[PDB]
Amino acid sequence: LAAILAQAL
Repeated sequence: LAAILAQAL
């Protein structure tokens, strides 16, 4: 999840 949400930036 961390890496997916990180796609925001």
